[PDB]
Amino acid sequence: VQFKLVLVGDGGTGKTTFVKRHLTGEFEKKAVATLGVEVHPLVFHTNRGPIKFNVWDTAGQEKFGGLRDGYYIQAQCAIIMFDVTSRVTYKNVPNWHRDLVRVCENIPIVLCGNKVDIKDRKVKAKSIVFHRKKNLQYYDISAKSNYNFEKPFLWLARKLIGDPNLEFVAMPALAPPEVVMDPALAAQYEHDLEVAQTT
Ligand SMILES: Nc1nc2c(ncn2[C@@H]2O[C@H](COP(=O)(O)OP(=O)(O)O)[C@@H](O)[C@H]2O)c(=O)[nH]1
Ligand SMILES: [Mg+2]
Repeated sequence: VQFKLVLVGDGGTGKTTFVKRHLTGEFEKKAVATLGVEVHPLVFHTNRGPIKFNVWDTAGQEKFGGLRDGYYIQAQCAIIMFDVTSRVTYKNVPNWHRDLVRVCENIPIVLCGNKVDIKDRKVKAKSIVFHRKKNLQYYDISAKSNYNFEKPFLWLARKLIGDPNLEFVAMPALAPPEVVMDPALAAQYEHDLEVAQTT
């Protein structure tokens, strides 16, 4: 079965673009009009069987402050997103994490810095520290290129199932890349996180 996943972060960070990479989850999405949400059934296939993350994507109301309690309620996991080309989105991560945990106190949470395909990166590995204090997991991602798409969900699945050896045995069908994520740049970004991490 299944887990409610809430996807939060400033307007314009690429939450909608992200959740939409998973093609069947977009085709089978369900409206929850009473809370201004579209729930996308993101199925992933593990060595322990199938897991379904029901990802709750807003209809843009985060542009105007915290979300309603009904949005967060009964969430079993979360992704907090920021835009690595917009420093204020990173600065707002504490506010999202507070908005989130007030309603969902013991859930696994991953932090994702999106748009790493844009050449002029502002929030670099050296400054990404918020996950460390809260012992949350961080990934760089690029929704438009599918780069690291599966990472946040694999880390959440390991935490929810309590199996640090879980693996995905097949990739979901994803929208074809709309930008190129340069493999050398990606490698260097992962390296920089590793090097920031040993500090
Ligand atoms: N370059 C780049 N642009 C992105 C990416 N994800 C989203 N965008 C752009 O960011 C803008 C806001 O994306 P949206 O998904 O609507 O963000 P939301 O408001 O957080 O749901 C749109 O112009 C997107 O096309 C990405 O990975 N790379
Ligand atoms: Mg959106």
